[PDB]
Amino acid sequence: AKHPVPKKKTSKARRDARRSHHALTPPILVPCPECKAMKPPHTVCPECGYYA
Amino acid sequence: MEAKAIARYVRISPRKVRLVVDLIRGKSLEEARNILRYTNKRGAYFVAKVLESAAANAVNNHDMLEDRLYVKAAYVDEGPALKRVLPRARGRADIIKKRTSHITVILGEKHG
Amino acid sequence: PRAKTGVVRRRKHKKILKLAKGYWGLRSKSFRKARETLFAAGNYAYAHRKRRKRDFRRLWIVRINAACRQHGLNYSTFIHGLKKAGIEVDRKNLADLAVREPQVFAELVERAKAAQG
Amino acid sequence: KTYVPKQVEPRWVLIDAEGKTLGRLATKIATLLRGKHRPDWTPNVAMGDFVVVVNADKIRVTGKKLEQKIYTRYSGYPGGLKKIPLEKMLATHPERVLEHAVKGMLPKGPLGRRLFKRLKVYAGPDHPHQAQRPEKL
Amino acid sequence: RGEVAYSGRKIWPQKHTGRARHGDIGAPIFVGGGVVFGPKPRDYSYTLPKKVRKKGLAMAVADRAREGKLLLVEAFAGVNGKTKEFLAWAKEAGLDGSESVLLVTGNELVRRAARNLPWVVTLAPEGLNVYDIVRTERLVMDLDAWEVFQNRIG
Amino acid sequence: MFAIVKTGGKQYRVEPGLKLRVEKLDAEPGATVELPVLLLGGEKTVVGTPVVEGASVVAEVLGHGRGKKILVSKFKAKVQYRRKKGHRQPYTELLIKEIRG
RNA sequence: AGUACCGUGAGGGAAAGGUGAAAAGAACCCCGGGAGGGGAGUGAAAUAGAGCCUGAAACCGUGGGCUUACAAGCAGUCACGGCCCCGCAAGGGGUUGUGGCGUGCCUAUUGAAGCAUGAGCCGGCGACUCACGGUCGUGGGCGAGCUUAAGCCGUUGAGGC
RNA sequence: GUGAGGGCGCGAGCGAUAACGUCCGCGUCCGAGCGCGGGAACAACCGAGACCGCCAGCUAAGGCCCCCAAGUCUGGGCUAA
RNA sequence: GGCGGUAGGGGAGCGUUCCCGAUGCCGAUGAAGGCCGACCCGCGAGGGCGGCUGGAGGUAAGGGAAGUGCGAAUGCCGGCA
Ligand SMILES: [Mg+2]
Ligand SMILES: [Mg+2]
Ligand SMILES: [Mg+2]
Ligand SMILES: [Mg+2]
Ligand SMILES: [Mg+2]
Ligand SMILES: [Mg+2]
Ligand SMILES: [Mg+2]
Ligand SMILES: [Mg+2]
Ligand SMILES: [Mg+2]
Ligand SMILES: [Mg+2]
Ligand SMILES: [Mg+2]
Ligand SMILES: [Mg+2]
Ligand SMILES: [Mg+2]
Ligand SMILES: [Mg+2]
Ligand SMILES: [Mg+2]
Ligand SMILES: [Mg+2]
Ligand SMILES: [Mg+2]
Ligand SMILES: [Mg+2]
Ligand SMILES: [Mg+2]
Ligand SMILES: [Mg+2]
Ligand SMILES: [Mg+2]
Ligand SMILES: [Mg+2]
Ligand SMILES: [Mg+2]
Ligand SMILES: [Mg+2]
Ligand SMILES: [Mg+2]
Ligand SMILES: [Mg+2]
Ligand SMILES: [Mg+2]
Ligand SMILES: [Mg+2]
Ligand SMILES: [Mg+2]
Ligand SMILES: [Mg+2]
Ligand SMILES: [Mg+2]
Ligand SMILES: [Mg+2]
Ligand SMILES: [Mg+2]
Ligand SMILES: [Mg+2]
Ligand SMILES: [Mg+2]
Ligand SMILES: [Mg+2]
Ligand SMILES: [Mg+2]
Ligand SMILES: [Mg+2]
Ligand SMILES: [Mg+2]
Ligand SMILES: [Mg+2]
Ligand SMILES: [Mg+2]
Ligand SMILES: [Mg+2]
Ligand SMILES: [Mg+2]
Ligand SMILES: [Mg+2]
Ligand SMILES: [Mg+2]
Ligand SMILES: [Mg+2]
Ligand SMILES: [Mg+2]
Ligand SMILES: [Mg+2]
Ligand SMILES: [Mg+2]
Ligand SMILES: [Mg+2]
Ligand SMILES: [Mg+2]
Ligand SMILES: [Mg+2]
Ligand SMILES: [Mg+2]
Ligand SMILES: [Mg+2]
Ligand SMILES: [Mg+2]
Ligand SMILES: [Mg+2]
Ligand SMILES: [Mg+2]
Ligand SMILES: [Mg+2]
Ligand SMILES: [Mg+2]
Ligand SMILES: [Mg+2]
Ligand SMILES: [Mg+2]
Ligand SMILES: [Mg+2]
Ligand SMILES: [Mg+2]
Ligand SMILES: [Mg+2]
Ligand SMILES: [Mg+2]
Ligand SMILES: [Mg+2]
Ligand SMILES: [Mg+2]
Ligand SMILES: [Mg+2]
Ligand SMILES: [Mg+2]
Ligand SMILES: [Mg+2]
Ligand SMILES: [Mg+2]
Ligand SMILES: [Mg+2]
Ligand SMILES: [Mg+2]
Ligand SMILES: [Mg+2]
Ligand SMILES: [Mg+2]
Ligand SMILES: [Mg+2]
Ligand SMILES: [Mg+2]
Ligand SMILES: [Mg+2]
Ligand SMILES: [Mg+2]
Ligand SMILES: [Mg+2]
Ligand SMILES: [Mg+2]
Ligand SMILES: [Mg+2]
Ligand SMILES: [Mg+2]
Ligand SMILES: [Mg+2]
Ligand SMILES: [Mg+2]
Ligand SMILES: [Mg+2]
Ligand SMILES: [Mg+2]
Ligand SMILES: [Mg+2]
Ligand SMILES: [Mg+2]
Ligand SMILES: [Mg+2]
Ligand SMILES: [Mg+2]
Ligand SMILES: [Mg+2]
Ligand SMILES: [Mg+2]
Ligand SMILES: [Mg+2]
Ligand SMILES: [Mg+2]
Ligand SMILES: [Mg+2]
Ligand SMILES: [Mg+2]
Ligand SMILES: [Mg+2]
Ligand SMILES: [Mg+2]
Ligand SMILES: [Mg+2]
Ligand SMILES: [Mg+2]
Ligand SMILES: [Mg+2]
Ligand SMILES: [Mg+2]
Ligand SMILES: [Mg+2]
Ligand SMILES: [Mg+2]
Ligand SMILES: [Mg+2]
Ligand SMILES: [Mg+2]
Ligand SMILES: [Mg+2]
Ligand SMILES: [Mg+2]
Ligand SMILES: [Mg+2]
Ligand SMILES: [Mg+2]
Ligand SMILES: [Mg+2]
Ligand SMILES: [Mg+2]
Ligand SMILES: [Mg+2]
Ligand SMILES: [Mg+2]
Ligand SMILES: [Mg+2]
Ligand SMILES: [Mg+2]
Ligand SMILES: [Mg+2]
Ligand SMILES: [Mg+2]
Ligand SMILES: [Mg+2]
Ligand SMILES: [Mg+2]
Ligand SMILES: [Mg+2]
Ligand SMILES: [Mg+2]
Repeated sequence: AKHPVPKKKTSKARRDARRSHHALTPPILVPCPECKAMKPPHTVCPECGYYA
Repeated sequence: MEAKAIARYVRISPRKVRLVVDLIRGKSLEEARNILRYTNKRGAYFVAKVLESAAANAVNNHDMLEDRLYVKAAYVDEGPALKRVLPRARGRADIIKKRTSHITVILGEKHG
Repeated sequence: PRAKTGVVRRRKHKKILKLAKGYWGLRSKSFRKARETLFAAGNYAYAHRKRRKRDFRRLWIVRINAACRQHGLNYSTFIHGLKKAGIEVDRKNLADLAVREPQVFAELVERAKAAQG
Repeated sequence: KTYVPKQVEPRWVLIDAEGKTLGRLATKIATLLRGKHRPDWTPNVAMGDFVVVVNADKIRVTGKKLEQKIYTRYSGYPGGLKKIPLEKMLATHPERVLEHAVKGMLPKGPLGRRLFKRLKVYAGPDHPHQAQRPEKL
Repeated sequence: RGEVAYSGRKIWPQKHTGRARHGDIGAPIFVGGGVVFGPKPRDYSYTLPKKVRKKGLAMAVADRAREGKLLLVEAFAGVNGKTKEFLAWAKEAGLDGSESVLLVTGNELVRRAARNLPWVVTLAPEGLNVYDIVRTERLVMDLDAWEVFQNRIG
Repeated sequence: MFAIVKTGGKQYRVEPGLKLRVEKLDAEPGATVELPVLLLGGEKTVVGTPVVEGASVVAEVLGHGRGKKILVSKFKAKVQYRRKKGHRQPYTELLIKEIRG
């Protein structure tokens, strides 16, 4: 409401463009020594266990 | 052959779940399952629950084998919004718009 | 006897709205921005129409000029010989002979050579 | 309907530059740069002849010029209007002198920049011995 | 804008508000507000010159007559208000029903007859009006009714 | 045999019998008309006078009929002036036949 | 519904209608905590499944065709070409690479693209009327005449006096 | 309907033989011809009054070396900034 | 042969709601409306035809009466950005 005010309604084209890098990035998982379940790297896991 | 599964009226912003959906866009059932299992988002919970049931329908209603189905396509849709009030300085009221979502997940048979 | 706005407006809109379908963002979705777009375009057509003539006029002359120029002479020289030899024949357009049947163009050039003197 | 040209092979050209008036030369270089000299002209396609100039430094110029002529190089910075006399150019990279000339004569259009590529300039002579070398004056 | 429940108070001060500018909601530009120039009740009639009134009635009866449909009648065997009788008469009169008829008679029993009959319209002797006349294909009236018709115009 | 011909104010070459489209003309539906207007030929018919003397290009009027309806429309600003005029040009389907010069 | 709500108070004052011929309004099973879906069953129809007939626009979305990271623009228009798509062909449609040309709409003004006004976008509401009298034109009746007013008789969308 | 007019050339007052200054007059364009060509762009300067079409043709102003259509035209002089 | 045009005046027409035409006619072999169109006719506003939706109304020719066409009013109500 104060000095900071947008001049024009950002075109729906520019909006989407802005959100370019906005996309997500899939998590990282690897097979584990116990089951075949995919544990996150450098981590234990429920219903799996560990050692030492 | 394909098996749909939509979760209408879900308290959550489409934009937020859209991210979740786009992750499993055209992926193996198991492949997707793992993504949802460890992905760090609230939209995960929902996209998962629906995607899951989608398989249930594929099997028990469309003679599709779990071990051979992927994500032919999937998308989320924007539903009716819950407008609310918001007390503001100098006595101003503004409408906070808690939108909702219609998560449409569909599967399909692989190849031959 | 009330007269509901009924259907008229919407139809008038969607009517023009489609004539402009294909433009930019709101410029081809908002009933009205499209109109404005069409307003200008409508005029563009009329001017560009008389332009379409001017276009080919010179366009041809470019070909022609460089054509007889290859035989060694000016376009002004070229034409003068023709207009003097009394031959509307090669209307600027059909001077494209420089591409189709160049020999024909040659003789026309030759005729122009002896035309002047 | 007016002739509709198609794909044409690049006709290279070898042009001198000794004792040649900077302008009088660049003109033709530009004229021929685009296929404006070939009766089968067409602005749309851009099919000009690959023009290569040799003996750049040799170029002649009239009056004060060498001492008069001034070139303008403005960087986006305050007081970056750095300007260079003609002579200096002939000292540093002389090839420019003709380049910027022809450059300023090719159409301002983006395909004109594409025609700028069809323009190779050195001073030796000795060009990149490729193939074509149709000498001209 | 007058007869509308809305108040007469001003909605905004019309100053340093940032809003448009209005008085009460009764303003036409207030969806629901008073109609702008809505038609109020009023008569649509006037006083058409008597001469014309008759002149028409004349040319009217004269037209359908000129074409050849003005059948003057008298013999009405229709003892009572029993449609059957009328259609039985009309049948033997030349009214198979292929032409709409305007029945002008003094007898109120003859009314009853063609009263319900769809392809016919009953009417009083004085009831002669240029509309119903030029509204049918055939005109058939009681001779006695043709007398009172001669009274207004003969 | 490139034989030029001017008609309807505009001229153009003529292939030995081919489908052409020219300005509307006053001729029967499927008849044949001659266009003495001829310029040049296939073996260099130098057009002595503006139009070649003894020569003629004859074609068969394949008929008439209007064409694409172009749409003209004027508009000047800051002034309530707007015009929307529809227009379409008629023509004849002159099917080229004989090109005897 | 003078309700909700707003105002100490007098007072102000909303929004909000529709499944389907019939409720036959969806038994049972499947995923799911539920909501919700999926299959089955109902119906002529379920994109008639429950603020459910029709269901437009702005607006958000998914798949496809065309296009784009050496580009400078009121966004279009004219031409050429390439891609894709309908037709036997000629032809046509969708898209835009390059070249040409090009200062938005309304208002207000001597004068605006204007760094003057108004407009986020869409859809719906919105502004020259009616009565009496006057005046000029006009169609028709009648003519040195023309015409009725209130009302009365009649009718029940008949006229006449 | 209009009763703010404006620029321009010319003839005058005021001004300072100032002002995209101002006040009358004669005419002109703009207004309302921001439609087109020229003038780099540009309401009024030069050309010229757009009923619509056309991938025809001469010309106007201006222009005819390259961006740019069309002469590096022809002949004779001047000017080295 | 005239046909740029604001304020203006004048002329012709299109579409919307209802009325007579109607005890009629079109209509579930599909009404009104919605969606699409490169076809058809008209200078045009519009009119027509074809496919799709839709599910019960609609209304010629020729006439009549108007709550009769919106892009703007920091206009109004709603919906969405
Ligand atoms: Mg998008
Ligand atoms: Mg994404
Ligand atoms: Mg919760
Ligand atoms: Mg089952
Ligand atoms: Mg809904
Ligand atoms: Mg706060
Ligand atoms: Mg908001
Ligand atoms: Mg309205
Ligand atoms: Mg409109
Ligand atoms: Mg198009
Ligand atoms: Mg012309
Ligand atoms: Mg050649
Ligand atoms: Mg020195
Ligand atoms: Mg020195
Ligand atoms: Mg410093
Ligand atoms: Mg420095
Ligand atoms: Mg450009
Ligand atoms: Mg009141
Ligand atoms: Mg009141
Ligand atoms: Mg009240
Ligand atoms: Mg009041
Ligand atoms: Mg009041
Ligand atoms: Mg008041
Ligand atoms: Mg008051
Ligand atoms: Mg104020
Ligand atoms: Mg009201
Ligand atoms: Mg009301
Ligand atoms: Mg009301
Ligand atoms: Mg009255
Ligand atoms: Mg009256
Ligand atoms: Mg009166
Ligand atoms: Mg009856
Ligand atoms: Mg011969
Ligand atoms: Mg119920
Ligand atoms: Mg169910
Ligand atoms: Mg449910
Ligand atoms: Mg449930
Ligand atoms: Mg359930
Ligand atoms: Mg269903
Ligand atoms: Mg539907
Ligand atoms: Mg339904
Ligand atoms: Mg449903
Ligand atoms: Mg219920
Ligand atoms: Mg609901
Ligand atoms: Mg619905
Ligand atoms: Mg309903
Ligand atoms: Mg119903
Ligand atoms: Mg829909
Ligand atoms: Mg809905
Ligand atoms: Mg998408
Ligand atoms: Mg996409
Ligand atoms: Mg897409
Ligand atoms: Mg660069
Ligand atoms: Mg590139
Ligand atoms: Mg540019
Ligand atoms: Mg194909
Ligand atoms: Mg085929
Ligand atoms: Mg084919
Ligand atoms: Mg073809
Ligand atoms: Mg093709
Ligand atoms: Mg094509
Ligand atoms: Mg195409
Ligand atoms: Mg398409
Ligand atoms: Mg530009
Ligand atoms: Mg003002
Ligand atoms: Mg002002
Ligand atoms: Mg004015
Ligand atoms: Mg601006
Ligand atoms: Mg502005
Ligand atoms: Mg201001
Ligand atoms: Mg002001
Ligand atoms: Mg504003
Ligand atoms: Mg706002
Ligand atoms: Mg708003
Ligand atoms: Mg708003
Ligand atoms: Mg609107
Ligand atoms: Mg609106
Ligand atoms: Mg209205
Ligand atoms: Mg109105
Ligand atoms: Mg009056
Ligand atoms: Mg008087
Ligand atoms: Mg009078
Ligand atoms: Mg009168
Ligand atoms: Mg009269
Ligand atoms: Mg009279
Ligand atoms: Mg008369
Ligand atoms: Mg009279
Ligand atoms: Mg008379
Ligand atoms: Mg009755
Ligand atoms: Mg009634
Ligand atoms: Mg005054
Ligand atoms: Mg003076
Ligand atoms: Mg002044
Ligand atoms: Mg002045
Ligand atoms: Mg003057
Ligand atoms: Mg004027
Ligand atoms: Mg004038
Ligand atoms: Mg004038
Ligand atoms: Mg303009
Ligand atoms: Mg100019
Ligand atoms: Mg100009
Ligand atoms: Mg003409
Ligand atoms: Mg000429
Ligand atoms: Mg000149
Ligand atoms: Mg020039
Ligand atoms: Mg000389
Ligand atoms: Mg006129
Ligand atoms: Mg005039
Ligand atoms: Mg009319
Ligand atoms: Mg009735
Ligand atoms: Mg209706
Ligand atoms: Mg319909
Ligand atoms: Mg149409
Ligand atoms: Mg139809
Ligand atoms: Mg159906
Ligand atoms: Mg339909
Ligand atoms: Mg009706
Ligand atoms: Mg109204
Ligand atoms: Mg308007
Ligand atoms: Mg509005
Ligand atoms: Mg505002
Ligand atoms: Mg606002
Ligand atoms: Mg609002």
